[PDB]
Amino acid sequence: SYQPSIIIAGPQNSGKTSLLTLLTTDSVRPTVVSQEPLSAADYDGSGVTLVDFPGHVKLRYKLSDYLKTRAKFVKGLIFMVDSTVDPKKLTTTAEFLVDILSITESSCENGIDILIACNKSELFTARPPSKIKDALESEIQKVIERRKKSLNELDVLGFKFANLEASVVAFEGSINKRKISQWREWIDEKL
Amino acid sequence: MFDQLAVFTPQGQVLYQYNCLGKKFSEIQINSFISQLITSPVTRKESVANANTDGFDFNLLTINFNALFYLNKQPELYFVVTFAEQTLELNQETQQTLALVLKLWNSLHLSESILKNRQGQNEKNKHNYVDILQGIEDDLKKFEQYF
Ligand SMILES: Nc1nc2c(ncn2[C@@H]2O[C@H](COP(=O)(O)OP(=O)(O)OP(=O)(O)O)[C@@H](O)[C@H]2O)c(=O)[nH]1
Ligand SMILES: [Mg+2]
Ligand SMILES: [Mg+2]
Repeated sequence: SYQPSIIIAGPQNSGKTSLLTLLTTDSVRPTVVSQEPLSAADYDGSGVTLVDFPGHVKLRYKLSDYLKTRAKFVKGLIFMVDSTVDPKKLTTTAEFLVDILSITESSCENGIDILIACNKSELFTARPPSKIKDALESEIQKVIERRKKSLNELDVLGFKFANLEASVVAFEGSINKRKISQWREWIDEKL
Repeated sequence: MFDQLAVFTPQGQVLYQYNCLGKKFSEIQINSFISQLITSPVTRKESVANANTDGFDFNLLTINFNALFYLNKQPELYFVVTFAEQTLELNQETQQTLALVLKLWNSLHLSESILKNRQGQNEKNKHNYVDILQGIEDDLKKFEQYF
């Protein structure tokens, strides 16, 4: 048996350690690049652990190993992105997300629910959450085709988020402005 | 003179930061150091342990600025000093600056306090959480005030 948990994952610079800090201290504080996961056990007395995994390419195995051992006890996964990233430059982010989904959809009967947390909403060049989600979906189809063509030279999953067993929702937020109410509602559902 | 001083956990939570020219602190500089360290783990070649380190073992990387750091074991903490191109004089200044910081840190029993605050329920906050800045807030402002 393990304790239920909710996972925070996604690319470097997205705001994962910043969110766990806000959720656990009610404050916004300086952070730098993470090398190990940050955990909050028995969050708000709910029995659920919150865990933030580093985003650096060379450390992705920490999240993969955790899902192989514990996926049946995971109540939800938050995939965080910086909303200002050019939606025509999402290849590396889409590879990360499709690698997560291959594991979550196959290791559980009904998959694991996903929140795409589109952070930094107060910035001028922040893109809308429905546009980010649509862009990621398109790029994941291209990643799967590239990997199929190379193999001739992901069967649990053209690609559409709606056709997954788990639910996938995208909402904006701003940690710096303390404006994350839709993310906090999603968390309160999964607790 | 050196450039910046930073103290942080392996999770990226910052306990203390200082910029020598009063400039806005640059997380970007510290992050270029950390990401290089992940990509290229240390060997014998980066090691620095001499008289100027007060017998502490440090490691020194060049990021294409320099970064001299110590990794505390209990609890896990990074202490890093950044500076410009190496000279004899600057490698001495930085090495003595870092050994000083550690001696002053350990004199204020900051490492011991962090370990104590993690034990049991008494320092938990309203989210049932032990915040690493919990109950070391006053010791930290004293550490500040010797700079
Ligand atoms: N403008 C703005 N910046 C933010 C916001 N939230 C976090 N940041 C900044 O984004 C940067 C990265 O935040 P982190 O929490 O350290 O990023 P991370 O996702 O944990 O990154 P890794 O540890 O490298 O995987 C920091 O400089 C934060 O201060 C926000 O709402 N708006
Ligand atoms: Mg982090
Ligand atoms: Mg569906």
